[PDB]
Amino acid sequence: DQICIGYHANNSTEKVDTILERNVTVTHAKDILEKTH
Amino acid sequence: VHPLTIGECPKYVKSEKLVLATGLRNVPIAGFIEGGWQGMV
Amino acid sequence: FSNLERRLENLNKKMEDGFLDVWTYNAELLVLMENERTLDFHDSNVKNLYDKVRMQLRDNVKELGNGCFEFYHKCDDECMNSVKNGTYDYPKYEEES
Amino acid sequence: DGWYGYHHSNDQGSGYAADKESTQKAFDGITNKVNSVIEKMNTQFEAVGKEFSNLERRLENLNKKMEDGFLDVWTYNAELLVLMENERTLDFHDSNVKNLYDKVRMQLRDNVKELGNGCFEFYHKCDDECMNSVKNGTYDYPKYEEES
Ligand SMILES: *[C@@H]1O[C@H](CO)[C@@H](O)[C@H](O)[C@H]1NC(C)=O
Ligand SMILES: *[C@@H]1O[C@H](CO)[C@@H](O)[C@H](O)[C@H]1NC(C)=O
Repeated sequence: DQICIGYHANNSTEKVDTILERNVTVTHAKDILEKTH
Repeated sequence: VHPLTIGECPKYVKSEKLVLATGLRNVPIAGFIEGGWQGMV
Repeated sequence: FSNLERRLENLNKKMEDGFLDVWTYNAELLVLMENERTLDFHDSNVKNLYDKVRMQLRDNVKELGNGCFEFYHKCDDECMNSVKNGTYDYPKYEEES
Repeated sequence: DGWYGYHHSNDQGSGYAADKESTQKAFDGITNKVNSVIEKMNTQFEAVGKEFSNLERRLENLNKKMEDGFLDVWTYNAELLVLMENERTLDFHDSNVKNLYDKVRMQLRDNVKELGNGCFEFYHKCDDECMNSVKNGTYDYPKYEEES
């Protein structure tokens, strides 16, 4: 009867900035800056 | 961490965070125009 | 450096601060520019499925306007498997009216 | 009224109106974009100039080269950041007006003709209250139908 096309969502609160947007929540993210020792 | 580092080290930057998105905007019977299929894992 | 080498110490400091500003600025914009593109990339990919599918289903479905298609002809799990792959057989199905 | 919008003609009149939702989002995006370019630049107190003796020619040359080197790096980056950002700004705007076109096409569905010039023609009579609905995300598809 019906078929839909969509995408993944989850409970993540990881946020990123982009040139156009600020504090965008994403499903997955990678931190590339080392902060600890 | 500190600019005066001895060894084979990452570049030192003045930034606080550098985070790359790898995923989709997390926007949790309807397709993508709504966004949110938490049931599709 | 000695206390009589203040200009040399300052030259060293400036060279190091200069490279730090260059690498920090580049790190900040590379991340922001790449994140803008990652999110556009994902939106493009889900839209591409929508049209990839729309173009095989052609006239045998209704576009519902919310990112879904409704079949005029009954479509079962074997049909679903075909649509979900690049194998939908257009000629075997038809509009009811 | 704004950057992107609508024009209409019906029994009650005609005119232009902006799509405020679309324009404001695009506007905020461009504002954040300009601020990213400017706000990420590091401004510090500096004196720049140095003095050298006539027996320090290699040190003066080292200083000059270091300063010229950073100037070429910042000039090159400024030139490409502006060109790359402008390429994207213009694509951004074209994308946004096309997105209204499909946002609207997908609610109007089969009750309109696509005229091929960025407009839709209604089969069912559509008045100012209909216009308001179409211009927002509220068009009621079930209440309207094709004549033939
Ligand atoms: C989020 O979802 C994951 C996967 O189902 C689960 O393990 C986790 O406990 C949930 N809650 C939080 C706060 O992460
Ligand atoms: C983003 O989130 C941080 C942390 O809560 C906050 O300090 C900052 O002001 C927020 N920026 C915007 C544009 O919302």
